[PDB]
Amino acid sequence: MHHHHHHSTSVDLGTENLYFQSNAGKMFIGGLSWQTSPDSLRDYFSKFGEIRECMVMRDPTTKRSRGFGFVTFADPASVDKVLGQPHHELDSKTIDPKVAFPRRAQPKMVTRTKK
Repeated sequence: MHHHHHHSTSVDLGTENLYFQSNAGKMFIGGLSWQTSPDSLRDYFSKFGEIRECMVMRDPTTKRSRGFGFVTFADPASVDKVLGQPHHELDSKTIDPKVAFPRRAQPKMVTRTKK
């Protein structure tokens, strides 16, 4: 009665869009350096706790970094340890490592006073 559709022309990978359970637990590392690599971040942060995965935003056009990334800690205790420690130095400069924040809903009424 019902038929399933399949795609034949696929260029991008399909291993991320299936998982929806694991989302929270990541840390957004800001102000990284030009030398800081996802491996460097994993190597540096692995020193505070255990990391599951690391990611640094780069451009395939220039291969240059934007100065921000994330780190996925495999321990809830490491997030606690990092949360208490606000100061983080990398390449002799202070960067902005913080835990992800959720989105909020919208209230009622916008325009109350009409002319």
